[PDB]
Amino acid sequence: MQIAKVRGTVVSTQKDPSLRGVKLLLLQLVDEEGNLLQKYEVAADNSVGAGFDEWVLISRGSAARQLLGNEQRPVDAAVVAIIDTIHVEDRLIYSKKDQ
Amino acid sequence: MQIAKVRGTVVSTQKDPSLRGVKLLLLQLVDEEGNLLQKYEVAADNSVGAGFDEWVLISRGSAARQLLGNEQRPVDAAVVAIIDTIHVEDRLIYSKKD
Amino acid sequence: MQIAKVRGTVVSTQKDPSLRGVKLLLLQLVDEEGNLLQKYEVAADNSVGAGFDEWVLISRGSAARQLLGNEQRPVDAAVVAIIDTIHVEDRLIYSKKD
Amino acid sequence: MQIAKVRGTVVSTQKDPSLRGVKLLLLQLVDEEGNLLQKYEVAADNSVGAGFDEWVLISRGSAARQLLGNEQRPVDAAVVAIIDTIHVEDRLIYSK
Amino acid sequence: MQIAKVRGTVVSTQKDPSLRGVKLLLLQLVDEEGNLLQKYEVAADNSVGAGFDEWVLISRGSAARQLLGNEQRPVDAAVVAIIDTIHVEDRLIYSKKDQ
Repeated sequence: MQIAKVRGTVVSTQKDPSLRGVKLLLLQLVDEEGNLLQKYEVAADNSVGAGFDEWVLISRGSAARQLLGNEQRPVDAAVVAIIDTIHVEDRLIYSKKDQ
Repeated sequence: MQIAKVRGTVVSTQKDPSLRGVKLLLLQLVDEEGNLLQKYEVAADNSVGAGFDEWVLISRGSAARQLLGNEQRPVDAAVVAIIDTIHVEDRLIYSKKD
Repeated sequence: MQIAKVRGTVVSTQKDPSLRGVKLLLLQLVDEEGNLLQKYEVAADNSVGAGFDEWVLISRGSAARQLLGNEQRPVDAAVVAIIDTIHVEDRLIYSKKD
Repeated sequence: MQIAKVRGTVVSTQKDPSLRGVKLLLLQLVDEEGNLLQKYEVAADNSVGAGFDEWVLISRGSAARQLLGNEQRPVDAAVVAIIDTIHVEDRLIYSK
Repeated sequence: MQIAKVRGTVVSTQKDPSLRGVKLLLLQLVDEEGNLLQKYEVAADNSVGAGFDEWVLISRGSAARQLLGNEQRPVDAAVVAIIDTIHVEDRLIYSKKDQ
């Protein structure tokens, strides 16, 4: 899974019927050291419910279809978790309460 | 999924019979601001009706086969949606209207 | 799917029994603007039978296994189409005729 | 599969229910000499139980769901092994 | 599929049971001309048994699970062929025979 930051939402009304109801989020990718990149993607978030500027984990490929309801939906990226902390050794790469 | 723009159309006559009557569009990926990137998919667009230079969403890999009728087709990219708006922190960065 | 150019054949005598009879082509990938890349893929072509220097559409991943006979073969790339023409808005970048 | 080093822990309290109790590790890929690269995966690690600095093998995509228990989990990276050695034959590029 | 060269063997004693008895090779990816890249990966080979310096074809993703007995194993890369030659127009750029 990749780490990304929730930046916003993508609204579509003309779309495949299997995507009806599916919330789509615009995410900004994070690199290994915790820097934001100028790379973005759109992921479904029908199961986790992440809010603005939270860090989340994205699962890509058929993994995204294991979330309930997604099995026969055409999603190749899904929000699977909201990150609270990323420990490195015993020092915090990331912490939600701070940022 | 990736935001893209319809930039072209590929015509083939000699092809797998599963692709008879499936329009083949060249979809070039865009950055967050709609600038074209050096990445593309030739992607199936059967059920949404993407036209010239609108923003669309593409799904890739086995997700492409989840669209109606694509189940047994050798497609690895599909247009799944036409974008109406994109907001970032509730500020509008894209609206199809304009 | 990606656009690519057939740039030769790969011959194997020692391979998994599943790949027996599967013709494998060395394909050079093509970018969005029609330029060849220094970047080569090996793809099954048991179905469309594409010739030397022809441009083709490649499907990757399990998509490649949807073609006749490929269902239980370890193929992750397959020729799905021979390209006659490619356009951009309304500009020829590739024509099999020309 | 890719060789990687365990570089961190990722902790989540809000997540898809199929991820409850799944250990999430930050894994940074390495080249053939063990130099860390600028690519990573957050990977599930319930099977193997790798510890910090250890070299591990990661399988990606639907392979990650083949570990017992991961079958219907939305995971696209998993630790499948801890590397002891890598023979470049009589020449040894790793030994743990 | 990718062209690679067998550069070594990966040995592991602590691993998922689904991987016991599975031979793992370290493979160096190659581009066109035959030039090794400084880009390596680890693939299963319990069905071809390629040796050192052999050029092989690698299948990735779920294709790798189509080999006999890889079906419920976490393998995303497998050796599927030993490449005899690579014929180009009327040239021919590789051949076991010579190397």
